[PDB]
Amino acid sequence: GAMGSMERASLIQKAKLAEQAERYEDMAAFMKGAVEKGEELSCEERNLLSVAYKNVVGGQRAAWRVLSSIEQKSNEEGSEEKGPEVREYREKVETELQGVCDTVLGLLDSHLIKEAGDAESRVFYLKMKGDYYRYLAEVATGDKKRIIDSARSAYQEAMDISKKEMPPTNPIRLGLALNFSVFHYEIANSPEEAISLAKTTFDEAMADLHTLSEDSYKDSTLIMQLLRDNLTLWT
Amino acid sequence: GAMGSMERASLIQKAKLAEQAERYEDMAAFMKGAVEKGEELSCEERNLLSVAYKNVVGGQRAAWRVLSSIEQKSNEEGSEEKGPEVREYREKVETELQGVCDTVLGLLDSHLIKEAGDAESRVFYLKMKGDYYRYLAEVATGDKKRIIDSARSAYQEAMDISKKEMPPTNPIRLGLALNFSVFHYEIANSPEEAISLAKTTFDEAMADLHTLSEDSYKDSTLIMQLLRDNLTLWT
Amino acid sequence: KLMFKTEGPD
Amino acid sequence: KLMFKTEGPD
Ligand SMILES: N=C(N)c1cc(-c2ccccc2)c(Cc2ccccc2)s1
Ligand SMILES: N=C(N)c1cc(-c2ccccc2)c(Cc2ccccc2)s1
Ligand SMILES: [Cl-]
Ligand SMILES: [Cl-]
Ligand SMILES: [Mg+2]
Ligand SMILES: [Mg+2]
Ligand SMILES: [Mg+2]
Ligand SMILES: [Mg+2]
Repeated sequence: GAMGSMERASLIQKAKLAEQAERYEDMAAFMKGAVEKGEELSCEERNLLSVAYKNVVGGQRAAWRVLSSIEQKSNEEGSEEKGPEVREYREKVETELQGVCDTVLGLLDSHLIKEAGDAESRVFYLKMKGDYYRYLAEVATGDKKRIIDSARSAYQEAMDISKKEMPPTNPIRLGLALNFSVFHYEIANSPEEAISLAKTTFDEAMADLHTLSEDSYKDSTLIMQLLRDNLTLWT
Repeated sequence: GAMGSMERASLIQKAKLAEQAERYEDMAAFMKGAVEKGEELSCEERNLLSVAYKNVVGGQRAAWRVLSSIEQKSNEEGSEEKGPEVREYREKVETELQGVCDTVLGLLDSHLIKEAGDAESRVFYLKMKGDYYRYLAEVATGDKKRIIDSARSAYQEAMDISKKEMPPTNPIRLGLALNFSVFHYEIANSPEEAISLAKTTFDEAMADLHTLSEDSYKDSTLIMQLLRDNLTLWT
Repeated sequence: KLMFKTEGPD
Repeated sequence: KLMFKTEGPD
């Protein structure tokens, strides 16, 4: 543990500083150090963990797509073979992405999920597990099937808990359904499942908005709009 | 040399890929590896080296300013001392910035500058040397005076060569004068020197635009506009 | 690639 | 801090 000598509170404080400095690799290492202190994470601390790694892996995924697109063209009928360099560098970035995903998955498995009993924590981490198997799935070509089913499994367990324990407007529940929807559309090649899930999720939230405060209304409709954005593209 | 086993041409090719992927740390390491092959750099290769490290150090400088601003407030009359964490993390980022600057300066000193005989190459690298001592100067508090004079010295040698060997519209010459101007204003606390340099540089370029092609016109006026932007703020 | 909306930042 | 124009990218 490179962060083993620093206090948990200081790791959290510096994570918050790193976020303000847009230093997300730092932010991620601080939150990893905080998790490995072994205490459960508060709601704010879980959100710090998620924001940090989403930004890190976001950069790698964007880089990977650029490189994969260049590679595909170089392999099109008519190209002038540039040599191994595009493939090698795509592989480099792909390998670093997979390691980030594996790190996150390691934190969830040792031992965030097993100690998460409240719906808000357990659903959060199970969604994260599905998310990071999904980013693995995006670059997978060889045992893609088991990675995909690992994503599916995590999202499905999260869905089941969210639907029993959370109201339909709960932002965690909405964000999970959003992501599981894109999983269906893009990863599982189940566009009709994706559309069905997104419509039902939106409509069930819509009918529960009346129970919310102004501020909770804002939080839920923000994610409801993401559901609608996708549905517009898909239909 | 972590890049010692890779071909010079492949390092250049992967630098170009990294730029497209917005992977500037990678881009910088590839170009460092290319420089350490020991051959002189072409104009395109010098520009790859400069773009890579400018982006890397740009991120650190932006992070440092955010952190330094937070630190200054925490030390204002009335604050609730958060402990050492802001200072420690500012110091972390500052240290990483200084190392990037030292790396670049090491490449210039071993042995880019000494092997650069053409005005376009030697001015380029001397400007870079002044630039990276300037980024050091921005965070310096203890032997700031010798760092500042190192910046000044590099810029001045570059200026002297540029004025003898390059036309007033030469984009390298213009960019050098732009940067030396900001040095004067912000680092040397010589705003009147800064304004004088920027006005004279603009006017002497303006009177030489008539010699240029359409494309060279575009390259020069682009940097002339940066000179004008600063003058507007300064006057 | 066209990227669909998912939770959180990009 | 207000940053003045210098050569190249940001
Ligand atoms: N530091 C950060 N980025 C965040 C901090 C918190 C927070 C959570 C509980 C209590 C205090 C703060 C977030 C919640 C949230 C997440 C997503 C969307 C909107 C809101 S985000
Ligand atoms: N890869 C890159 N970013 C660059 C490549 C080149 C280039 C230089 C000589 C011959 C081919 C290309 C640049 C020149 C330049 C720098 C600054 C402003 C405008 C133009 S930039
Ligand atoms: Cl590589
Ligand atoms: Cl630190
Ligand atoms: Mg691979
Ligand atoms: Mg149908
Ligand atoms: Mg220091
Ligand atoms: Mg005056």
